[PDB]
Amino acid sequence: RNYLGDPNQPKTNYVNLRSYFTGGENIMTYKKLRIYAITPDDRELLVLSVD
Amino acid sequence: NPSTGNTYINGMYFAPTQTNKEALDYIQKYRVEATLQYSGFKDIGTKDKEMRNYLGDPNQPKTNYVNLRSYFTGGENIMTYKKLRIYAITPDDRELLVLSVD
Amino acid sequence: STAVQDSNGESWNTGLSINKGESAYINANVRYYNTGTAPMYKVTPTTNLVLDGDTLSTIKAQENQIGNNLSPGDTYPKKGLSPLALNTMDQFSSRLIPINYDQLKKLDAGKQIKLETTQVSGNFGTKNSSGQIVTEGNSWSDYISQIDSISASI
Amino acid sequence: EHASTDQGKTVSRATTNSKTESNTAGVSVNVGYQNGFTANVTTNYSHTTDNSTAVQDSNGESWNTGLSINKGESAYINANVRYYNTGTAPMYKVTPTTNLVLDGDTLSTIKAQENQIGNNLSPGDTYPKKGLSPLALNTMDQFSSRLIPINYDQ
Amino acid sequence: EHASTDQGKTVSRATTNSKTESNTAGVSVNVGYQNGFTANVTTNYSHTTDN
Amino acid sequence: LKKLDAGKQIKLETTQVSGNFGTKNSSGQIVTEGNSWSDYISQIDSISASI
Repeated sequence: RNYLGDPNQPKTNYVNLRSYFTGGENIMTYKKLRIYAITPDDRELLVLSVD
Repeated sequence: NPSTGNTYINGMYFAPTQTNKEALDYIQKYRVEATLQYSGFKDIGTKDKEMRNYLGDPNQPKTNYVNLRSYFTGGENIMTYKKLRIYAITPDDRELLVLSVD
Repeated sequence: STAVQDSNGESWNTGLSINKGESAYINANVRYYNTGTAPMYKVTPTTNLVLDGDTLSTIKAQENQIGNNLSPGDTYPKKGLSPLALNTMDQFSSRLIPINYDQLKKLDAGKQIKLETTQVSGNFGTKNSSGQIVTEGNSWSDYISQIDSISASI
Repeated sequence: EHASTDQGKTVSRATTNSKTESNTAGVSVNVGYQNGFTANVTTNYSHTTDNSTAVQDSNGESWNTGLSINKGESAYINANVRYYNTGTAPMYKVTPTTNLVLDGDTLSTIKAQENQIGNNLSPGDTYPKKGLSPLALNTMDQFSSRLIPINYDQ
Repeated sequence: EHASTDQGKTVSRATTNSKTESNTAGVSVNVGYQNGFTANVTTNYSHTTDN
Repeated sequence: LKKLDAGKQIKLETTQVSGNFGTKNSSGQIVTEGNSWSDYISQIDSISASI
């Protein structure tokens, strides 16, 4: 998606958390969050950590 | 119903999980026995599934959805907290009880 | 009296239109094979697309879907390639294959579309007054009926 | 048919600032009897000034469903057909012409196109062969690019 | 011909909060006769505030 | 289209090629029309070894 929703900004990686395998439940702020980036080699790296 | 807090049923979603993608694709044609408002507990038919977005969220995937408003009621409402039975029918015409309410 | 009112709002609309005559387009990935004794040149099959008992379409292959060579035991596209797309209905490959609203509802209920080849067109190779192979005008359909009438199939 | 489903959502906010200025003037005349005859005349005048302010916050939502209908082409028809041969000789490149009749009205006469031609048809055989599904006759023009329409009354 | 049939349904909700401040000031002059000649002068001022 | 902007690539595969070869007619002229290579692909590939 466009960065921040600004139509002038370029398109960039966007992790739509509303499309993941929640049960419709909300994702909590200021709690433990982990986002792994998976390479075409199926090697995954921790690119964002919240606790 | 804002007049009296009865909460009739319109349909039933079945959630997409990380493990049931194959078993849900396998099932078509649910069969339902429900409790209608003015009639009693009865068989109300066997329609195919519907595959709507989960909960109506456009971001969620499409999943099995039993549209109870399309079954063989007489336009009567389906009652909550009463006897409800939903059978999943396999392509072998083998049916299994997948949801029970009483 | 005197009053001055200052307002500002904002709205959000989402729409969705649906055609009940052509609610979806279908695309079949197919593959030909030859289990006979002779090759077929310019392979042009005709196929039914069936949902329940309803034949949705019968489509004779167009230029995009014709296989030039097909030897006995071979396959077009060859083994190791991907299937070819059969996604147009008219003679010039300019119109897609439509389905209804009810047929689309049957497709997401889990029902499968079946492909049935009803006939195949193709040419054989002869020699003209020179040592040259010619396949144009040498239709196999001129001999299918005659071969099948005096033979036994094993 | 063409079916629509629109839904909207509005949010507004208005602020008013008023200011009124009123003046009054009156005369009251009293005559009476109270241990003797009395009389009064009152003359009053007043001035009021008020300042108001209001803030209104609104939000609504809407739901629209539509349905458009063409009365000239209200539906398309698709006939599943099958040929047969009860003669003594085969026919090659079978191209039939068929009427489609509702009451006494012939809706269309369609000569088969490339999609609907049978290559071989021997005596006692059938195209498509026995065990296959019927073929779809669902186009009207020469290049299989136009569907077969009917009216609203049909 | 092309024939249409649209039907809609709206639901709205508005909330207003007002606040007024009024001031008044007047003079009333009275002259009369009641077992003799009389006279009065009244001077009033008021302040209202409503929400 | 959603797969294309997720970074997935479209692959091209040539499944066959049509083309003509040049002969000489009753004159010294080269003619290529009607001289299809597909008439010889199947026959060449059946009696040969590919290196």
